[PDB]
Amino acid sequence: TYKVAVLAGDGIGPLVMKEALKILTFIAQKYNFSFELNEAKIGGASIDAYGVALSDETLKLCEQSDAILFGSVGGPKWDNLPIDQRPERASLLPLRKHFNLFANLRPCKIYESLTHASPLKNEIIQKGVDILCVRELTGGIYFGKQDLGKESAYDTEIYTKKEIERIARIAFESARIRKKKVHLIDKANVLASSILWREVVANVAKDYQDINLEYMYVDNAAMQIVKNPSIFDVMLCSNLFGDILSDELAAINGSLGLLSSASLNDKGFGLYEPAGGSAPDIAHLNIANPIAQILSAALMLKYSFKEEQAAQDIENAISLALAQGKMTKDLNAKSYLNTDEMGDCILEILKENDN
Amino acid sequence: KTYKVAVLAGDGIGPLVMKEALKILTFIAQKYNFSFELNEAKIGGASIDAYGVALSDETLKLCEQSDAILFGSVGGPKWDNLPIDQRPERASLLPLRKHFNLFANLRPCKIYESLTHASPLKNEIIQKGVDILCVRELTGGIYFGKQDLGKESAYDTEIYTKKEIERIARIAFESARIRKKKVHLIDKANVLASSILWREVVANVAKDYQDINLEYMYVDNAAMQIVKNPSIFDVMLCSNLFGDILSDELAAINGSLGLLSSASLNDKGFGLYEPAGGSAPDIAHLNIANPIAQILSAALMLKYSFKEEQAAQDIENAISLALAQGKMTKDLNAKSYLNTDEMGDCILEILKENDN
Repeated sequence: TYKVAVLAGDGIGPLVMKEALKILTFIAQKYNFSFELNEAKIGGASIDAYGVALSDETLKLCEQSDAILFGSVGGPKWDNLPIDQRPERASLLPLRKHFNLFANLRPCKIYESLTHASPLKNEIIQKGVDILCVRELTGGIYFGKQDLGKESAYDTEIYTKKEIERIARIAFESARIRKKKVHLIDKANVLASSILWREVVANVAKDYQDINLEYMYVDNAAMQIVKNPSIFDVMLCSNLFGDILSDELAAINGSLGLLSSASLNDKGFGLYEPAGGSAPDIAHLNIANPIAQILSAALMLKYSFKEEQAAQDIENAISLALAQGKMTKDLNAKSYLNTDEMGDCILEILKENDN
Repeated sequence: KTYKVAVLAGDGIGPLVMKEALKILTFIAQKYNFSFELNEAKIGGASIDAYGVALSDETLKLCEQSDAILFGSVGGPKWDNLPIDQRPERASLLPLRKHFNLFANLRPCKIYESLTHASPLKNEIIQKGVDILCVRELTGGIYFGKQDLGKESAYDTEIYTKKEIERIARIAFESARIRKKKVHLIDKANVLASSILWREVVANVAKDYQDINLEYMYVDNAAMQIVKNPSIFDVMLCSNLFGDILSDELAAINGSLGLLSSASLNDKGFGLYEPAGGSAPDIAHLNIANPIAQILSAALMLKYSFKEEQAAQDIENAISLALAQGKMTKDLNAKSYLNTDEMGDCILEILKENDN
């Protein structure tokens, strides 16, 4: 059994989660493995029931699971609580800390059928953009010693070998099952901490002689994402640099509703969620794009459960659905499918290819 | 009125494109009834060959004795093998920037309507018109703070003073005043203490510039907006690190490297003005290099060191018009192009045609 804590949350979360569960249920059937999918409240849902955004019983469920499939949290009903009790701050941050989720993986794949929605000219991306941004979450400038004075202020970009090594291993493991290339993004021509990155990564790379390792400065990487992004496979970044480039990658993608995120530790545990936010203003309708949630469930199969073919099947189903013109309102305003119709479309493609 | 300019044309294409910038400036001086004293000196590889060093004491003294430096390009294969600190670029620009306290780098990103095809952004993204000025602080922050490389740990320090922030902010607002009256301060104030200080100091500088719209934007959002919606920007005021990243992103969206210029300024009107691109050694013997970046550096020098705003504008409009007429060098149109001297002459002829 693969034990999944399903925390769908608020607003569109339960509605899009229903579609991901539909797809995973089929996948477990096809591959003859079992899911235990324990749904539990998180966020606003949990504040209503239990008075807090993350209950002890829900935390313990997560500890007993192999991964967390997370929806979205937050909405107007709870916007008036004390800041520290509000759904998002009180759910995701403590989970990341509890489970030492030090690595964020955000794919940037541009689907041939949605090339028009990228802000980049079609000729720039025509070879195919398929990138994975791997960002360290625990180290560097966001956590180093800092001081605000009246006349002077500083912050400290500090990293350890332990921090670099564990994120580097995540990146190479990804590259192994993608296109076998890692670009280490740094500023080694001036930063001592970037020099340490290169030393540690080059040493980790000895275990991964099948992977092509390249180094690129963060300023050149900001250029290349605009000028020639098809070269990238895995992009390994520090916390600060990843925070910047992951947004740039989102921007070149063009289809925000398809973007997913995995926050992983070093033991195969992850929290998998759509990149986008709540969408309270469409929560009562049946139009939200479920593809990001479904793609989060694929990432969970690939990275927490090592069910690579199952993941691939889901991804190929989405590619084919989009290639057939089957899309939600955010992707095609003139001709679209409702959330449940989109889920069913994907399911049917999975069944059509199950021979 | 005599404006004294140290002309340091350098290596490769530098001397060839400089000729065209001097041609345009000579006409501008005639039209506006002022004079230039142009003193040419060696820099970079040329200077290493003649004097053993990339910047000679007499060339340094000449600069001190001038009102601005109009710089070409330095570097080439011949000197690529020297120690890193002695190579033409490092050994010319860095000492000059230090000597003259050139703490502000100004890089315009203007996409010409006739060259929209050359931007990697879809035409629809940029169609409203992209005209941005990146203002990057050069003396502070993480590149100069305390750092240490250990075996198990390493750090660098993003440190800024109020003095550093105030001087670059003033430069940005003064630019915004004569552009579109908008500054975006690019920071990470939700997490960096140094960014909080930026916002404090900049908001205080802003009191003197009540005609300018000041907005704040996080660096990560700025990296997105340059791709998704760049026409919103006028002046983009950045720290050293953030400017280093976003200036390159802006170059990327621009698409026409041969048109890009740079000014490095202090607080007293002195500046070093150069093309953003390199010395293009492999085409140096030919007559095809794009002189427009060099000419645009000359215009920036007029605008910012000599306060000859209209003369600068006249050069910029002459370029716009030449491009709009399809008159371009090989790098911009491979099928039908003008040689370097023809391009210069074309711009000159447009300047004369509009001199009524």
